[PDB]
Amino acid sequence: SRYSPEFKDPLIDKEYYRKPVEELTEEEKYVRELKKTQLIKAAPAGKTSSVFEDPVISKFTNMMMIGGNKVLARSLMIQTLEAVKRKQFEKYHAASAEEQATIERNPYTIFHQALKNCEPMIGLVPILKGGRFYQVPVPLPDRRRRFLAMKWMITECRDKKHQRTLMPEKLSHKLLEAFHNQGPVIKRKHDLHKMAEANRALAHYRWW
Amino acid sequence: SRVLRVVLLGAPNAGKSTLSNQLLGRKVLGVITEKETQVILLDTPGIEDPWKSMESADLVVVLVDVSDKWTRNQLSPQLLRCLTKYSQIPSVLVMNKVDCLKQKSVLLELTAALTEGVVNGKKLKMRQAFHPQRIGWPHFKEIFMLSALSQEDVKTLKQYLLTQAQPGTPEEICANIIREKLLEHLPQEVPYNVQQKTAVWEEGPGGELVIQQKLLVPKESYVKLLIGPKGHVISQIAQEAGHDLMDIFLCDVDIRLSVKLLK
RNA sequence: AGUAAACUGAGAGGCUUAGUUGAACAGGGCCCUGAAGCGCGUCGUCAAGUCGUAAAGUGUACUGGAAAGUGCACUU
Ligand SMILES: [Mg+2]
Ligand SMILES: [Mg+2]
Repeated sequence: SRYSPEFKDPLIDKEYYRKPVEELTEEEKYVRELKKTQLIKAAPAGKTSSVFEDPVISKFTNMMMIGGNKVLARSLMIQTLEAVKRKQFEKYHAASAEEQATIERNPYTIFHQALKNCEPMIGLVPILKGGRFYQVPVPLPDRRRRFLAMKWMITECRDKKHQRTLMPEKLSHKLLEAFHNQGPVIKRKHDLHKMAEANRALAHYRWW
Repeated sequence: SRVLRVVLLGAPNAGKSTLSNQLLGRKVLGVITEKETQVILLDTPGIEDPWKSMESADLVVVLVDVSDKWTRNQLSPQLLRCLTKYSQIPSVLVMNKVDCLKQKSVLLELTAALTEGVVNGKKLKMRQAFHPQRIGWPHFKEIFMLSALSQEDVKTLKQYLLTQAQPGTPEEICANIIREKLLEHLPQEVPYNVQQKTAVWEEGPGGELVIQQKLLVPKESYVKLLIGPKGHVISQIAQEAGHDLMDIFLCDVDIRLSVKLLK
């Protein structure tokens, strides 16, 4: 790394700095005084103080990236969000007065809930001894399950069975399916939850 | 109302009494009542009593000491016979004293040996490398890995047992506490050869419980071990025993221990 | 981590240099030296190898299911 160990990561949150001195605890006050001394790294291209910033969508865009082509990945992401918005407006305009109160049109709410519906709770970790790798059920950490939801969505949208259907349209359809607890990604979550219940023999190894 | 009769089977020092005490929450047949569920634990001696207990058993808890290198690798033939004659009763394996294991991945292999590679009617397929007297019992419903001494995940076994329920003297206490302290502090056979005699048991002027207990032994070397260097050993015992009594009777207790040779 | 991947230029004539865009993951334990601690441990045989191999005790009495057991008395 070109940065020394001294350099610390920056904090881009904009409302943190405006917190009044009165609300500061002695511990938070000490941390604020300590950051005064430290060297801080330059903020990387990416996250900003903008109010439309969304870390989850940024990570999804980075996971769709191929060959460092960030312009194309962000273009695909915004096309997907626009497509979800337009499809929900289409469904809302054709819906009855009493079905309009339950149609979500915010594409960000749909994206977040769709990814949340695809997160697994349990997974399997192989462990090595005796020459035989042993598959033990494990409760997945929050980071791991958030990553797996995104990876499953992107792999599902990269399947070659979707011939000439463009990625924004495939991804919007998959997101709207997962928003309603349907589709192949929810089934992939279920098939891991069942294949972890089929192997509860080694269910109590707590030291993966 | 749901009821479950559970019998503990295993080797002598597999910790059956310890696990029963932990489930009860008190160091004591035992009864655990929670909401609408009643679990009757039957502690059996290590291997007539175990079989008679099986005659009224709804579930069997087979404890195996993983720290014991000699017996951890197999179930004893008598235990296998017991399970075979009562195969109809559900059985659950409990690997006790996991805290004592240096390399705990060993547990995995042990499971395959103790369960014969089958648990709850499902085979335990495991990635297979680059390409007669029974040793285990393949009809275990579930496997637990716990340490009764540290209460590590005894709660999980308790909750499991609750789930499988189907619809349907003070002088003696003080003697037991003193015996426990003697066992903890004294070496080899000495604590087994100490006879106790209550000398005084009354209420003092301040409401305290005045206890004078006499520790009788057959040999002078046992007296020396009991008193210890400068009277330390015996003294320690008394205080700890007294402290335990502080919690049992909920009062002030003046306990004095005196050692005499059996004439 | 300006790492992987993708894309350009310059050279000496498969090898040397200059750039652009730019990710994902980042948790458990060891082998081995490092830092110390405790314990243990202090082999036998037929004629020597041109041989083989890695509660506990002391007495005494009886012992016909004796690779030692039991009984009585003592010691720590
Ligand atoms: Mg005899
Ligand atoms: Mg003798």
